[PDB]
Amino acid sequence: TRVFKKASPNGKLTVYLGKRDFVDHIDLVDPVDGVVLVDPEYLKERRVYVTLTCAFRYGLTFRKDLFVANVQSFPPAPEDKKPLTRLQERLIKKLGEHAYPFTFEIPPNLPCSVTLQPGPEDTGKACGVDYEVKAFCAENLEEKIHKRNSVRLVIRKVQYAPERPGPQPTAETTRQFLMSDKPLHLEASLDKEIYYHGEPISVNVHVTNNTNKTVKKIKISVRQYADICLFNTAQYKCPVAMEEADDTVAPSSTFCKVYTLTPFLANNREKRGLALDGKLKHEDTNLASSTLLREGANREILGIIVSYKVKVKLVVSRGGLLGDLASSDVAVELPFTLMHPKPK
Amino acid sequence: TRVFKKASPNGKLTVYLGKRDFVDHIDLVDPVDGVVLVDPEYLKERRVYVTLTCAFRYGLTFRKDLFVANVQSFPPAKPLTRLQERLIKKLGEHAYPFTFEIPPNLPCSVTLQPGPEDTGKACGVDYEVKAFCAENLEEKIHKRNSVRLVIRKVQYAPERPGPQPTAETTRQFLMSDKPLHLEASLDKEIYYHGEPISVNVHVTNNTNKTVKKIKISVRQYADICLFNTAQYKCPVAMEEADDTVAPSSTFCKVYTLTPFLANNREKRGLALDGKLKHEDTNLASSTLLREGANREILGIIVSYKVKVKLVVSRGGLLGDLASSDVAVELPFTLMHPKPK
Amino acid sequence: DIQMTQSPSSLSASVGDRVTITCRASQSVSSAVAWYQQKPGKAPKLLIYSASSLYSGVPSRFSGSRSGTDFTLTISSLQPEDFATYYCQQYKYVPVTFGQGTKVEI
Amino acid sequence: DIQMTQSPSSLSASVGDRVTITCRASQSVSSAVAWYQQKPGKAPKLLIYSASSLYSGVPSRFSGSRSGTDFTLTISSLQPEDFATYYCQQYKYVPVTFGQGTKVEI
Amino acid sequence: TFTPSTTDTSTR
Amino acid sequence: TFTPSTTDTSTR
Amino acid sequence: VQLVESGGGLVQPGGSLRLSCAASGFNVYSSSIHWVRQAPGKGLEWVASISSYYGYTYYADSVKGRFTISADTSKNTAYLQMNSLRAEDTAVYYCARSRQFWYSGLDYWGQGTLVTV
Amino acid sequence: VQLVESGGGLVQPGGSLRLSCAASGFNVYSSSIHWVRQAPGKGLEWVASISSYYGYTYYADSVKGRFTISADTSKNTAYLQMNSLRAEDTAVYYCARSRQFWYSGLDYWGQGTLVTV
Repeated sequence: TRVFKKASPNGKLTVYLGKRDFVDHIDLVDPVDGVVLVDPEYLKERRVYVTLTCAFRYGLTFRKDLFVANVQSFPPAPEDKKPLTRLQERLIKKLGEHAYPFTFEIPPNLPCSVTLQPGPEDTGKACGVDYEVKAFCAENLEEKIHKRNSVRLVIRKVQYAPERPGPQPTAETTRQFLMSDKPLHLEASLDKEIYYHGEPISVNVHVTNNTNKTVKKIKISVRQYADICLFNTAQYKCPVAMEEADDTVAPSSTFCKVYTLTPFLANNREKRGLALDGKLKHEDTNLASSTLLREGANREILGIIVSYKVKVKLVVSRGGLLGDLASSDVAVELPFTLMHPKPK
Repeated sequence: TRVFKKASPNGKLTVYLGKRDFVDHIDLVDPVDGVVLVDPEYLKERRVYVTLTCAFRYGLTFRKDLFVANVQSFPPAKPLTRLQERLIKKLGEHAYPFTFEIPPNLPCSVTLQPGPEDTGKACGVDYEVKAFCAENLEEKIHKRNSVRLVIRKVQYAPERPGPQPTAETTRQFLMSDKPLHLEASLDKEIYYHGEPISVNVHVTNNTNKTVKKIKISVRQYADICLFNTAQYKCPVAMEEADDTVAPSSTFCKVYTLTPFLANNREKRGLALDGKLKHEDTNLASSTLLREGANREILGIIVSYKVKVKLVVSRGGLLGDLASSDVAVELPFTLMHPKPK
Repeated sequence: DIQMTQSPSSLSASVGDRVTITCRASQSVSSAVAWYQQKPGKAPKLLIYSASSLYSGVPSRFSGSRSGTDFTLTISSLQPEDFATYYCQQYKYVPVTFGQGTKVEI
Repeated sequence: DIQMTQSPSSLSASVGDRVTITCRASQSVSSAVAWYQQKPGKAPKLLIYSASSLYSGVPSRFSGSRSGTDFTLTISSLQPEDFATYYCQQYKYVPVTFGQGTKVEI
Repeated sequence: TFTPSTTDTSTR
Repeated sequence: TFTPSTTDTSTR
Repeated sequence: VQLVESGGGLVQPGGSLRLSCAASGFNVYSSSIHWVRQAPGKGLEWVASISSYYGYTYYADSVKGRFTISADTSKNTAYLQMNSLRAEDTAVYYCARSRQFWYSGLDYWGQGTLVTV
Repeated sequence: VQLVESGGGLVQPGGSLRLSCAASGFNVYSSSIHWVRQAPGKGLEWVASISSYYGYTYYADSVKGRFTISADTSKNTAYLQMNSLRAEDTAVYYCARSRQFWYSGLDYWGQGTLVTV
């Protein structure tokens, strides 16, 4: 019932977009359709092209294009002949004869709009993956884009939480010590596998200390994993929530408790490189949503891949002779999904 | 139609086992059943106990028990297996049964290959069925009165073949607008010991850079957890190919690799299948776990992957801040077919 | 701030009569406009958000529409429980500004 | 080494007759005993392995048995295609030792 | 003289 | 006088 | 899922009060807590908003400096400290809740407490 | 799955001969390759065996030192180098296969090549 409208600085080019966020469903992405209002009297001999570009921007300025799609809207190119959506038909009926459609198909295995949080000493552009729909007036495609003729609209590729809840994330580990005949067991679980932004995360921890050693501390932390792959492969770790509990588990004793954690941006604003959801211009966006990949693909994708895990770490006292030689850090990680519910 | 028989050094205790390899089916393990032959005239009010022990040895010598099960066979306090009934009929009134149940999530018999420096006992996980006669369990076990039989917990290849293992990666470079794509795959997911592994590699070089070598290796991952977490890497097969992919060119080749023990005998810590006494056992089979459990097991966990690594030419304005090694890994299963 | 001009200040209608309440924004607040009803002595109750989205629970006789900077609250059938004071909110910009209310009587 | 004393050196039987060929191991070779059929001028053909398990494709009339260190190959029915020299191999210890063969004729 | 920013319009 | 090693026997 | 506010009473001009809003049924980080006052016989007027997810607090120009909105995220409760009160600050102060992702009106309101100056 | 031989011929006592076994249809590391001679009018006699998986070669006491068994794992072919041959070594030499995991008899045989000496 309403579409976005942006005009050229000279007013001779107008781009009509029905959305700014296009949902990726893993198997396919929402088509980027629209209508471009042209002025052939002004547009003497030139042509109107519309471009969809996915780019990995600054962060000195290492800007690379991950996916470029280009369509000629005026004059109507027979190559770009696709059936019109209802939105494009309504828009053309509203505008007139000088309204021409464009349609893009975003291929799968492409990054979602993810912004990396700049550091305190950073003063450049926004690092991350961005999408942009650009319409311009040019005689050919080898001519530079002009600021007066072009309209740039930032769009976002988003993913929402899966409708069906996943299996409960449970994990456990066991350690055997030298002087202890029985082992130390740690069990951790989350109340659900898909969480929403701002929703608390409940961590159910079961510790069965059958050893001679005491668990001094239990550290519960939610960490964000950003897989950034442009020139190299690099995974970055960022604890978005923590809970250093002073709970002690006595030897030959068990301990069960439920810890509640909530990741939010207010206390993570000083962490450089922290992944955030895509921004339109500079608005405040939450922590990055988990990216939904194919079930089994073993595929490494250019861009930023965001995942979250809860690490339950046990601190074990060091002593009882035997020359240490023990981990003393009995950690367990539980992967969960941090996303947005599908809008109703 | 045949059973194993071992006797005590004095001959007054004999334990009968129907088999020495017990198959783990992830969900459940083959029950260790048997019959022990006693003679109450010798025993004179003693009791005959049978013990099943899973131990992590070092042969240092950090020997720890991961699972101990003890059963009093004589005097009697499970339903009889047909084999146990037949053995009782064969032997007589002085034959008494024992039965063990191995809980799941226990290690399989895995031996780590000793280094040339040391010539001690085997290091790894092994099971033992020990039958002894003593008045109480607190009394030490005597050599003349006890019989120890080494048994093995084994796993066989899954009957249904799994999905074809595929992996693909892509790299972008500063001075190239188009990326370098690498695709690798294996012809099947489950391989048998001694059988070759075919790696189908597809390289699409659209960059200004050329790859100099394609190094493809089969690597064994042993997850050993007794006191710490430790994953050990061991390349059991390698193939350094001089195949070069030119800039703005594509390349497709199939590589064949076969992991075997003849050329891996100098690699200390290489996991081997469980041994009975000292015989040659092939490379360790892949251990089958629950689909999703995220569970760590006290013992040795063996897995295999094929790593296909491209060696991209160095240089350029950007310099050393780029990928010189574009690698993918292909997890496959190396196991034994189910007998018969 | 943004002036959220509402009209009429008050209106009278019968049971089943169609009631239209119009709110005008000084600037372009997009569709970020909400509507509330507040019976005397009780808390305000959300009716429509995004200038057209009917809230979960409120009866279907309430409907919201926009035209540029002109937002309209329409009541198709006036039930006997629909006589209250109706406020228009814009939440596009801080500070949030409300309407002056439209008392609806019999 | 281990000697596989095979008896008889040769026997004669009619069509449908039951033929029993006996193998004796000097030591205990467990069940690791195989049986082969070698017609004159051709390669030997595996018949039994593990002293009792029929090799795939071999007719069911061939059966193997063990009694301690005594192994027996039994042919329930003697079809005309079963007239050959039958060999007894133990593969429990290196070196592998064969029997002396048992020629079967009309 | 500033750059025309994004706005909306009814599809009718 | 050596340790009785493992052998087999017919289950009949 | 309901809101309870308490702490309003008769206070001389220049005095101070602390209005508490016992939020229950939703999390402080998935919701935004707002205070909207209403003078007797007048219309609704927004005075203060807090977003615990972003750690941002907003005030009206009339109450800027004098008023302070807080949140006790431990017990899911928000506070409004109305320091340096004035006679024109008399109203019925409502505590309202809005979605953090994303604002779709003040869907839940409290019963309202009267602050008389 | 087929085994084919080549290399048997007439040699003088003290001579040397090389016998090849072109194995096809199976892998040298999942199989063990064996050589079994047979003197004319006599029974089978194992002489040599190779296990490429373990890299181990076994010979009979009559051929130790004189004979050598090899494998070309790339070509799936095994070789028997019959050096310092004697008159008693005349026989029909058979190349046989056994499973590597595990030995269950010589299931596959070659046609046999006569070595006369």
